[PDB]
Amino acid sequence: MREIVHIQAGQCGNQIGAKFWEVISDEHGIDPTGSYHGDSDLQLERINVYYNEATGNKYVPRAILVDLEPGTMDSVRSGPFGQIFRPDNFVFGQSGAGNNWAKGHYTEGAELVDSVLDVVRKESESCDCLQGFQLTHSLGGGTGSGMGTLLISKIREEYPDRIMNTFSVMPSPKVSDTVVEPYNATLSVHQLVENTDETYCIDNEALYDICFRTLKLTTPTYGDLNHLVSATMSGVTTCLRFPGQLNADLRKLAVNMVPFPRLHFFMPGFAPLTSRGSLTVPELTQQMFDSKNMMAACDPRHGRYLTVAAIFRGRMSMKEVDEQMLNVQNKNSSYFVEWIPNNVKTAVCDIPPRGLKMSATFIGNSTAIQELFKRISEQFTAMFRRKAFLHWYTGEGMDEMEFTEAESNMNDLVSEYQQYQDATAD
Amino acid sequence: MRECISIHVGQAGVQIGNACWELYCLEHGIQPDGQMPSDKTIGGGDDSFNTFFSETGAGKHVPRAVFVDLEPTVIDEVRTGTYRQLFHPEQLITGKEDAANNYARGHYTIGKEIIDLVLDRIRKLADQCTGLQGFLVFHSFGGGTGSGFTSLLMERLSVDYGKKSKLEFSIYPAPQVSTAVVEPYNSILTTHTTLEHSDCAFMVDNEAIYDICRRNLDIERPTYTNLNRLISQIVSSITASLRFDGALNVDLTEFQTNLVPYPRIHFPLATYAPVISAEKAYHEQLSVAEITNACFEPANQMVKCDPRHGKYMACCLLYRGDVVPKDVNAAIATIKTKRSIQFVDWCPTGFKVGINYQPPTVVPGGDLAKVQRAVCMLSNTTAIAEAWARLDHKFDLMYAKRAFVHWYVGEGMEEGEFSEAREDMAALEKDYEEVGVDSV
Amino acid sequence: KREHEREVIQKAIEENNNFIKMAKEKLAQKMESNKENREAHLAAMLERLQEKDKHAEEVRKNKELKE
Ligand SMILES: C=C(CC(=O)OC)C(=O)N[C@@H](c1ccccc1)[C@@H](O)C(=O)O[C@H]1C[C@@]2(O)[C@@H](OC(=O)c3ccccc3)[C@@H]3[C@]4(OC(C)=O)CO[C@@H]4C[C@H](O)[C@@]3(C)C(=O)[C@H](O)C(=C1C)C2(C)C
Ligand SMILES: Nc1nc2c(ncn2[C@@H]2O[C@H](COP(=O)(O)OP(=O)(O)OP(=O)(O)O)[C@@H](O)[C@H]2O)c(=O)[nH]1
Ligand SMILES: Nc1nc2c(ncn2[C@@H]2O[C@H](COP(=O)(O)OP(=O)(O)O)[C@@H](O)[C@H]2O)c(=O)[nH]1
Ligand SMILES: [Mg+2]
Ligand SMILES: [Mg+2]
Repeated sequence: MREIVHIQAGQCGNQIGAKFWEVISDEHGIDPTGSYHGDSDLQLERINVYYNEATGNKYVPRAILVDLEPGTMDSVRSGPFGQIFRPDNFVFGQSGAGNNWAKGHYTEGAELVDSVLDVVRKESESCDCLQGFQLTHSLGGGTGSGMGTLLISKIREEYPDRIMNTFSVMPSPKVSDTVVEPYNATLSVHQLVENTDETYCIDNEALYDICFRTLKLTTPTYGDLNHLVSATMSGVTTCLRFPGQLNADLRKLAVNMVPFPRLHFFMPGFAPLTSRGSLTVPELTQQMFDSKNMMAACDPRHGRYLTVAAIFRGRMSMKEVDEQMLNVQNKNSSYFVEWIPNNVKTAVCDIPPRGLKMSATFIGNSTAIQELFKRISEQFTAMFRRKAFLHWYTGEGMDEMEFTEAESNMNDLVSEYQQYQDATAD
Repeated sequence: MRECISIHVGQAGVQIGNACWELYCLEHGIQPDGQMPSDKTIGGGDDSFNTFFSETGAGKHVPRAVFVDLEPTVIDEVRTGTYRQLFHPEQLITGKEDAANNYARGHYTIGKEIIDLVLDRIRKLADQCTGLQGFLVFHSFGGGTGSGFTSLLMERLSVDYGKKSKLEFSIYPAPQVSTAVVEPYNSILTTHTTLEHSDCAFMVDNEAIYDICRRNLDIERPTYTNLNRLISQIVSSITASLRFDGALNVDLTEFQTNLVPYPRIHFPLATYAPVISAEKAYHEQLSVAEITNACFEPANQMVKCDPRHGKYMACCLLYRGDVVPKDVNAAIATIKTKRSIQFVDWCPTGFKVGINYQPPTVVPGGDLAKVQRAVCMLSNTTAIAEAWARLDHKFDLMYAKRAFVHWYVGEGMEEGEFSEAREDMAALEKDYEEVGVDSV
Repeated sequence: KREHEREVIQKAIEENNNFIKMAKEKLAQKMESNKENREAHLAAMLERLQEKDKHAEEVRKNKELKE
């Protein structure tokens, strides 16, 4: 069919990647041993997109696990679905990256990238018609941030006409203590603006706020944050994994969502979200468009929507979905740019998630995403103002010009979002 | 002799082709395995239905059709569907990667890899014809294959089959069932590129069909299956003159003479009646007068526009079923006294009538009631330019910001092709204004 | 009248052949122009990426010098 190759890099990348494979394996009826045990042929119709079929009627994720230290991938292999992954697709070093983008991008990460590229080629060469790649990683560390973006550039060199998609976890002081994350994130975003086609912005600040304020979790853990991510990743990949008319492949999704090449950073959302200590189509619609349900710490009412994709899951009235989707658009027409007519697209999938009878997934390309990049830029400049902690990076051969260039590119990206937010038709 | 080759391009063209060929088989008594127990001419013949069906020595009646799509999943349903035995595998052509709702990919990047094979297969069908009359091309405006590959195919057909007639059934986009933001781009690009290569194009506004299904068939949320069964009835009415013979039967090319006054002005407005549920038809017998009156209700048009705000250049009535000229003439006389029908000053005001006697039929399990008589009106009205205006306006909104244009340039297209296409549409709109201004 | 009759049908033949010829040449130009444009865009992309590869080697070379 149209195969996707999945890559997970670094600690965060491998942990959210493992949770993604657990969730969609349950949806497609695949057990930890790779055998199908579902009850619906719809589970197998597009299984080729993410799984290879091996000997013995077993399904193996088209997934590559990358890290510069063995720790996280050891726990994945010893995890719930650790036995489903191809053992030859574990590629790891020993030196680690020390939360250093330069180490991931230029030194230790560059030492290992050729070994990762070897397994990418084997998975791609066994594809009937490869459509592209999806990468899971964080931007605040060293391996997922530095080596992840190095992988993106090197893969793009060998597959320049394929779609590059990432799930990029943005750092926040509410989750991580390390001080150099604004540096690592700014250097990474500079790469993502140039070399990816579509990026889901998974903001750890939004994940924390949802767990704390909405879910009433006093001390959110990484498991709590990743629980939100796996539900979101299952939602935004539903159109790729099940028969459907809308955004059924990575390229059609990109053509619908990206009106300008650099503005390809999506705000994802999910509904319902409520604490455990306590549903209609109209309520699903209003929640999915509410700022509290967004996985990027941005208020969409502070900007305007370029494009939106909405996916409803479960058994429900399509007529009601159609009415409510046009209802929210007409009532909030100020927040959708008028010079992109019919910029909101809606899909409905009959098979709902495990524990819910109805759910909704939101994918927004909003100019309000600049609030996320402004937050990172503010933290970057507060440190770069005083050349703080730079020796970790210049010691690997980097020059200060590369920081200045990365900062200017992200400020340029912010200016671009504001330009199209202010643009008018008449 | 007088054979017609149908070409179905992309998902919309293929799925509509499925509906049309299923309906044709029911109208002609052709079984899903291609056998036709009424056709005593085994392996050949010059019957009227032979314009659309060839015949093998084993008695199979094979559609003179090619199905083409740049991805396989839609045509794969034909290969395994109820009418799989109807087609030979060579008539069903698929690639592995579609045009991604991008005209540039259907016309250039992906389409160029399969165009030669498609032409070879069309040539195989043409070689079996003793007097090929032309082609019928089914496609969407909005899809990357329906827009881009169709225009490439139409360009190549003009080279390989000179001026042999090419007619279109084109699916005009509607937001209720649209899948791509860039459909206005694809629509303008393919309309510009195909304009000089098409002799006659019947546009089908998905929103008009959607509204008819909701209003007349009580369907809450019509699907493509709902839309395509209605569309196939309209297509069948238009092609009925080619597939059946009779003494009141007027050939489509004779209607075409009246419908195309200038080469570019070749977009007839189709209106069809009656569209009625079985629960409503069970009481009423709708007369010739009632179905004829319904042809002048704008709610029954296949393209949303207001002919009361334009001028007519031609009016054709294609009846099928239990209809005699006496009742047609009385119905037309009533219509002219009570209806807003203004012609341009340079064309005759009469109505051209054809009657095909075999009654219409319906696919089992459908929503349309089986009626004793139906009618399709084909009019050439300046009001159909309203459909171009709506598309041109959505084009202008996005192109002024160059929104999504990088997807087309990335596949080798130039910005000049956008403006060249848009200027051709502007001239076409001005052409429709000019034809409707009184002489001096 | 006979010579006018032959001139009419010769004109019809010439117009049809010229329509075929011009449609053939225009399509050949479009496909060649499109092929050149798309290959030029891919080449610009790969050259930008190769500029990044050399920069990765200057960084590694610069780290080695400061040891
Ligand atoms: C895979 C897992 C868990 C895991 O092991 O990951 C590997 C999973 O959760 N999948 C689900 C899914 C969703 C979309 C696509 C695919 C799958 C689903 O099918 C399910 O089971 O939801 C779970 C999730 C819940 O925990 C819970 O949320 C949380 O407390 C929580 C804590 C931290 C982070 C996130 C949530 C959940 C919420 O979250 C959801 C998702 O609904 C939150 O607000 C939502 C409203 C729900 O009513 C409410 C409140 C529940 O009360 C409900 O009783 C329940 C269900 C229906 C749980 C209590 C068991
Ligand atoms: N009436 C009708 N319209 C359809 C059908 N299928 C698709 N469409 C319309 O066609 C347009 C989308 O084009 P498609 O035909 O699906 O795309 P395609 O030709 O296959 O081209 P690509 O998939 O981009 O390669 C939208 O306006 C749809 O509403 C159908 O079966 N019936
Ligand atoms: N949501 C989420 N974020 C994580 C997880 N693990 C690490 N992070 C974030 O990732 C950043 C650290 O990057 P890390 O993955 O440890 O660096 P690397 O392993 O060298 O690539 C911090 O900002 C963390 O908040 C996780 O499991 N879930
Ligand atoms: Mg860590
Ligand atoms: Mg298609």
